[PDB]
Amino acid sequence: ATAQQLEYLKNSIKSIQDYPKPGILFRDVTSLLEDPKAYALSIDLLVERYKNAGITKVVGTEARGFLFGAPVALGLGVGFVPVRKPGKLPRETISETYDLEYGTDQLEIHVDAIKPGDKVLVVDDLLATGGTIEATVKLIRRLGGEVADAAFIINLFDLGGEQRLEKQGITSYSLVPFPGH
Amino acid sequence: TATAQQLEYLKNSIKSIQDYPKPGILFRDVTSLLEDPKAYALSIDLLVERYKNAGITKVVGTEARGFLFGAPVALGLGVGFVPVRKPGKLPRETISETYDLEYGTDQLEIHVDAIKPGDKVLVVDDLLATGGTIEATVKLIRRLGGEVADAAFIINLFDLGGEQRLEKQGITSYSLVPFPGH
Ligand SMILES: [Mg+2]
Repeated sequence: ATAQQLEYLKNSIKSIQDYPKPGILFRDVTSLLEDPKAYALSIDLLVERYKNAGITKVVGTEARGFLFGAPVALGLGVGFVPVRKPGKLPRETISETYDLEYGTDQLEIHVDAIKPGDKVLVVDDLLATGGTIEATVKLIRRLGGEVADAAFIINLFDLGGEQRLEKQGITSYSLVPFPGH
Repeated sequence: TATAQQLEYLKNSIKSIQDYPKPGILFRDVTSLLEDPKAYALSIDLLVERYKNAGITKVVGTEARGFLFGAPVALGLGVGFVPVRKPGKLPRETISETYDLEYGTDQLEIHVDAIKPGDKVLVVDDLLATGGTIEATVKLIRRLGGEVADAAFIINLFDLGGEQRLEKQGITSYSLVPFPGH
């Protein structure tokens, strides 16, 4: 990606001051979704980055993740595998629990969607704590899939998500870096 | 339009789960279509081709299946994508519409600035059942001044009356894979 393209993407994202609370800047990707060039550029750049990586499956967590993982899967010509909260996926699944501020939650994946030997690319809209991605990586590996890459539109470099994923052997690629918690 | 062979390939890419989520109903699982790169790409390409000359200016998809099918269609048409979401997810100003579910009601929201007078919208979703969420989505779009007369689906459970319900709103539904049953 060129300096000009990265600048275009950064400017396509709206930042909401003091939301959800004072001192925090909400990075709203819906403004990027609304803009034809910005959305297409974001997908095209991710596809270009992984076109020669031998990816056989793209995994995306519900829901905003779907907006980027699915188009990347189509661009790479590989199947898309959703990871969701319990109660949505209809076929056999395995689950992983992840931590939240005042509690925990779970993510599930179809057991038959990832086969031993698959090389997986995880795609999400924004990298913050990295908790959901950490759980997703564990799901993929429990099914024998290989995953060493995670791609994001936005990276909140202040929250330590990139380092957390590196502890799992994951290299993160992000298009737009933003500060703040 | 789609060839019989293409429609057949799409129909065969969808897994049917007997007696799920409860006995008597034959579920149609679109996730197996998502897993097949050929079926997924074909379905998106066909929807784009169907509406390429319809003057569409925005594609709306509800959380989260509508993301999976509506977003790629928006990209194929080269127009903006607008998400309709569950309550409290969208960060900017929104309007809401209530719709019925088996055990009650719920709401769908849309950003007020996402649709403007003059916009011609295409709604895309994975499956047409009762049509409740799409009916609510059409109301949201029109409250913002958008014009919507088209809804596209991967699957249409024609025995559930969704298509007729949407026709009462002036919506013409286009579906790739029709299936019988509840
Ligand atoms: Mg293609």
